[PDB]
Amino acid sequence: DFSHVFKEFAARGDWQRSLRLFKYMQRQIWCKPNEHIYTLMIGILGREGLLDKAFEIFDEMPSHSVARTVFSYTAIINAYGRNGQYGTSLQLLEKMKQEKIIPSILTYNTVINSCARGGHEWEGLLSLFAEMRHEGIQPDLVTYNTLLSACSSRGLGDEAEMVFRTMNEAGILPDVTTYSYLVDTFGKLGKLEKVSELLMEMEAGGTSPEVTSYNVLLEAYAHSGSMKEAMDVFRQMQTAGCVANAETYSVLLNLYGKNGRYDQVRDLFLEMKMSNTEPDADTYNILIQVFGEGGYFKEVVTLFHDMVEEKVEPNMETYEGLIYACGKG
Repeated sequence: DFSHVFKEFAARGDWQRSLRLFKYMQRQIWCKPNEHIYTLMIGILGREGLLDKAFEIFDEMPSHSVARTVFSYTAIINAYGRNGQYGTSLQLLEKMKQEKIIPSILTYNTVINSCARGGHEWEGLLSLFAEMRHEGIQPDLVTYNTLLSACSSRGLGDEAEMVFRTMNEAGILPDVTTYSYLVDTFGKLGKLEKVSELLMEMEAGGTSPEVTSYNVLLEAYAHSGSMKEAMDVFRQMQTAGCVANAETYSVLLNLYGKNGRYDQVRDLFLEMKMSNTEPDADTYNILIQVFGEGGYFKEVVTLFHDMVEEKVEPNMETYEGLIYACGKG
């Protein structure tokens, strides 16, 4: 009953009430707190930023005859890494290793994430991974995603290529997370052929490519300036069958608009209208502005008349573009 109350207080943010209840139960013989209650209190203190209170509660465990486990060390390492203290997490891991405490896969993943977030070199992450592998670590799906994101955070071109190839060459690849991380890594160094490769691996892996992943691929293709690759990514998103909003349609309009023909953009709008894509007022403002600069002052007026019935609240940009088209025509 005490653990459930502590979990409810942590989910509700009642750190003060939880600390008061813990301090009251510490003096009660019939309600002595166990290691689980201490870990819950430490987590509730760390979630609110009470590092000093959490450290005091962890230190008072030996005076209260409370057993210490790898869970407390992992929670401390995670709390240290959440503030960018990679050195503190490394020191805590070294102290746990010196204390004959066998680290787990979760602790190693948390240490790697803290080192990646704190700005540590890729050599340190590689050494930590080698030490974990030499200690018989257990790989996991979230652990694989974090290991793939590590080399991406490294920022090196070779590191990005290794992050992209770790899922492919090893034969074990996640559905969306690892593919998205590898695509984001390849985008920085430059994905000459990995842009379509990540989308193909995500699609033919056994699960349809997510709308978010296909939209990210289309945005990466548009950022590079490849109109053909963006059209291919849009066609792949449409063929995949995943529920996609008009974000890719707006991206295509911004790109077709760059071309200025805006015939592809017009098609994107018609495709959004037919496939019941989520209409966006920002996309309307963007498309209208591009169309207005091109001409179509009457088409802009018709679009405004249609949006009047569409019950879409306008904005500064939409009204400004409409009145600019009206003044120019």
